Amino acid sequence: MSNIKRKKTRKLRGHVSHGHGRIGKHRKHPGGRGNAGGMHHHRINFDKYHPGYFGKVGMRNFHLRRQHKFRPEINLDKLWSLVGAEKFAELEKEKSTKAPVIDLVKFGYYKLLGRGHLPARPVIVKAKYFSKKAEDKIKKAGGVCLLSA
Amino acid sequence: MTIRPAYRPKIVKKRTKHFIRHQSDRYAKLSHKWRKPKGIDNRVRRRFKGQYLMPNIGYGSNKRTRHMLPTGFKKFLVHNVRELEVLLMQNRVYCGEIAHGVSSKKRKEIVERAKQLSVRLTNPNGRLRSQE
Amino acid sequence: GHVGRFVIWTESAFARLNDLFGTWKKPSTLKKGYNLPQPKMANTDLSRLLKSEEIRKVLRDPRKRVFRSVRRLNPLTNVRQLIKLNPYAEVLKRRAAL
Amino acid sequence: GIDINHKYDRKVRRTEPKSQDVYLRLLVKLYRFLQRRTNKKFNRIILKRLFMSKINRPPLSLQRIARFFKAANQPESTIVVVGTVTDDARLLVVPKLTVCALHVTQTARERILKAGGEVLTFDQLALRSPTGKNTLLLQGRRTARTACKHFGKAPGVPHSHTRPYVRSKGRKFERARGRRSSCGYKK
RNA sequence: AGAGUUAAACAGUACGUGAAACUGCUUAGAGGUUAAGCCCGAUGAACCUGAAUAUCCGUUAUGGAAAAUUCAUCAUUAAAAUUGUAAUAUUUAAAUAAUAUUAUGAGAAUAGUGUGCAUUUUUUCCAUAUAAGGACAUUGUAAUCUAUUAGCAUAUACCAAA
RNA sequence: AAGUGCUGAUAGAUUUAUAUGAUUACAGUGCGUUAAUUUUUCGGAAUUAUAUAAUGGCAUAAUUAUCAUUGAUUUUUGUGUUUAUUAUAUGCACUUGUAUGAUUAACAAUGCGAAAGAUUCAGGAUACCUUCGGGACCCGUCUUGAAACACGGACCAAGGAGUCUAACAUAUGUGCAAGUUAUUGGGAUAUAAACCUAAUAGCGUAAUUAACUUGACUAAUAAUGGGAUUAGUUUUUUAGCUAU
RNA sequence: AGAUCAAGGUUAUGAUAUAAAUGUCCCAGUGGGCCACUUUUGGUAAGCAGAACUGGCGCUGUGGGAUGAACCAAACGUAAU
RNA sequence: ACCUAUACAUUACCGCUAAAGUAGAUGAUUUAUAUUACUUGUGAUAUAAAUUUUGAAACUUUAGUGAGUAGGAAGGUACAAUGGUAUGCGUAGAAGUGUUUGGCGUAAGCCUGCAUGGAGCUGCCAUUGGUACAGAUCUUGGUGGAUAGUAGCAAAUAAUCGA
Repeated sequence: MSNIKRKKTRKLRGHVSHGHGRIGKHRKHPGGRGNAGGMHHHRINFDKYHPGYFGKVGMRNFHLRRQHKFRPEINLDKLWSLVGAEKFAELEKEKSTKAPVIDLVKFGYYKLLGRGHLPARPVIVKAKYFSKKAEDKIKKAGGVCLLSA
Repeated sequence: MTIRPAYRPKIVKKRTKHFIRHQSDRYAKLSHKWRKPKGIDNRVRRRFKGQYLMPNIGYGSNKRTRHMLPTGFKKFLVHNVRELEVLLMQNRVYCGEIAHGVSSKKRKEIVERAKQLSVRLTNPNGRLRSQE
Repeated sequence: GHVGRFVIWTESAFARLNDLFGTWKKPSTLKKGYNLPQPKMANTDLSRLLKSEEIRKVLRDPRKRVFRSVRRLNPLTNVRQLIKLNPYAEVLKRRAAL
Repeated sequence: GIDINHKYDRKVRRTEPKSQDVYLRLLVKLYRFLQRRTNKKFNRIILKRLFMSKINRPPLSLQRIARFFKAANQPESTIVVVGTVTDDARLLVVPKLTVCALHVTQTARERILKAGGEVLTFDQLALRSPTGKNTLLLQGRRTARTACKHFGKAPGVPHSHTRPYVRSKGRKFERARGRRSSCGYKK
């Protein structure tokens, strides 16, 4: 299924030692099978290129379950693409019968972080969580970061 | 009767002789068609004196007169009649050889049709056969 | 891999292609979210692009000779190059030979 | 006799597009002619950038189309981008601008047109600005991408910060000996 | 070995093709040195491949025939396109553009008729005149350029050496 | 050092310059003031002023700068002076003329592509045989070094060795782009294909801690914010260049 | 030690530029070397042993030294002169 | 004096490397001539004839330049299959095989005539593979020299006559 003329064997055939050397022939396994031995005769290769192999840092959690750390993330950077931008122009006349209502857990997200630099309208954000800067940089604009259940 | 083409040049040649592949005199297994030797202690690869000569691009013939036949023409394999209608106005650089596959039945027409368009066929008198 | 088989549309076949691959204006209904691919070059006629009078009011240099003309002569046996190259040296020829 | 010309007298570059695209291999045919007969350096850097891969023609979001344009003083300078203009949702209100591009994502064609300005292929650029008067020829970062984050790595120097080829992010994955001063050493 | 059979026995039971290795026979030339082979330059023998027509100091001067013509100074007539205008409908409110229909105009275009329509026209073959009826190739020749090699030598200027 | 005045030979000569761009600028020949001078008388022949800055020569002024300085060498020149020297003041035609487009072409001889039929001249180490000269050790391999008194190979035909996979990484191609990816399934259904498609799911979009915590620029705005070195587009006025 | 102004002549040895600068693939091979000038240690010496410099051989044909891996000339597209 | 290299030099040719040029052809350009604006003079217009595509992946111009194992990269080339194509070839002779048939290529290779043969085969564009042999004391079959008739067919007493 792979175009063989561009493979080297179509081309190296036939000069004699097939690209692998007269002195230092292509033998079976001249260094070790696999990660042998990254602690004796491959150690330079294993630190560089992978510092941190060969130890134990520690706290064992027998049977981690991947729900107790779920918490999907969203910054204030989006937050307003979740309502339409075509529903951003109308509150940008200016006219504030709004903040809107954003229910970030109905979308998929829990943690509202604060990267952001979001506009001067208020928002009403029902998410399950907070950043310190998500609470500030919303309530400065008027609205409120609110707890989803 | 066909005039040779396009006011002919003088076709001159670095080697006429063809290159004949080391040790092919010695063995019946080795064909005389050239291989480059790859092997280390070889005096032909190493280009010793009075051994023989390898190919290279330096013997390459003139770019005007490259693939030109003895007649100043260049070949064009014709396989049926309406390939000759390609040579209606290339009859002044090219020439046709009727293929080996083309039979004695049709060749009589290809020869007669190519006599009208004045092309110089390089093998008439093929499948003549002044017979059935 | 070779585009363009000779094809025959019936009538109600032909009238559905504005739904399958939708249109240039709107997407398609029968292929959810599909949007017809845009070419890298919309006008794609080079001989009218190069024709053109919007471009030939910019163009500079149609270098119309070839300027090969090459052979180095010898200004020590070919006298006619001496008087081309060092024109004063024609005088010294007609002075001492006189 | 002479010693020398060694190498590389063979200079190093690419001289036709490797895309066999019949639309790209026609804009090249055009822009050969717009830089050998109008010797602009604007038009070299379109023939040179019609050649490169898709690394070396990196995407450039709709906000940098706009974030650069609003560096002002040219309110009718079309934005020339030899590549893709994608869409930034983090920009909300988009200014009316005129865009030249090889590919435009439709969520960005739906927005620029709505504003509404233009979207130009590169043959409508040259039929409008052949010499490139009043244009803004931009390119997104060539080392934006994350393949480039791993080049090149001695742990032992105080400046590497260059991202191993792990399979997975966690403890008990290259986080112990040679990274921490307790286990082994700090790199 | 004759004969016979088949399209064929060069398909006769190694039964399609029938390669190489190796070889009996015929024909050819040759033989005391690198053992033989072989490279390169030539060679004898043998076979072979390729070869040319409109000019000097011109595709010029000039007379003969034939046929014939939308050609003329030709003229009408019939088209079908082309090109360039105009108009409608398709168009992304408009224009542009692009298509398709409609219409104008020019010159061209065939086909048919047509001063004389073969009057000196018109397409095709023949006459003589300057170099020669070549035009090419293989050669001796000639002068020219490039690189070079040998040769004779008109004349200044220089230092002491009288 | 000057061409001084040549005489001999050698080898070589790209070019389909429109098989998508000067054969023209040069000079050289042949028609249209003058007048005496000279020479041969058949040509030629010579002659001035005709306009130079004049460059060289002379005289002189002048100054820059110097080997050594009595001087010499200059330098910027300038004037006068005459002795010379050189260039410019040849259009219109017309040549088979010379040059220049990698400067080879004019003259002859030899010979007829010749209707089928068929010679002449050149060439053919094609793949051999004959005759000489020159060169010329047996390949593959390992090796510092092989013709090796190193290993394999008597010869011939068939077979005969860098692959599938898995997972990464880079480069290039292609599709879409903060996304993307039917393919486990389902549906339509023409048949192990193609098409269509719901809920996810991977990977990306946010990270860092051993962990619990925590979670990305003063701000409704900002590409390492800021700084350098910046290709490029806009821009400044200036003489200025082609057209105006 | 810096951030912005003001002044600055003719850019501050010579000769060079077969293009240089920079990433990635740290991709292939290699990680047995031998020879030589001058320097040099061990050995009595060695065509032995071990180092420093430059150049070679390895990988390299051709001319010369009758002969030769390294010597002396010279580095190699096919040909004429 | 003179002889002598694959060095030096000038030329032809091949490649490489580096530059440079060409694409309004309902256009450009000649040669004449009719008219002409006329600027004396040179242009513009009409006529008659003429030249003027290139897989622009092309064509044209110019200069330098060429060692190579291990090794890497490009471009070709042989083999066989698949998807399209060549209104392909074929008992009027396919493949194969032979061959002092004739050429082409720098080469790998390829075309062609004749000979034999007796039913299938190819060029091109894709994409692919059980994809190229001189070696491996390689595998399997065949054959040479030796020697095609050499070593040898000699222990166990022995046969001979005539039919």
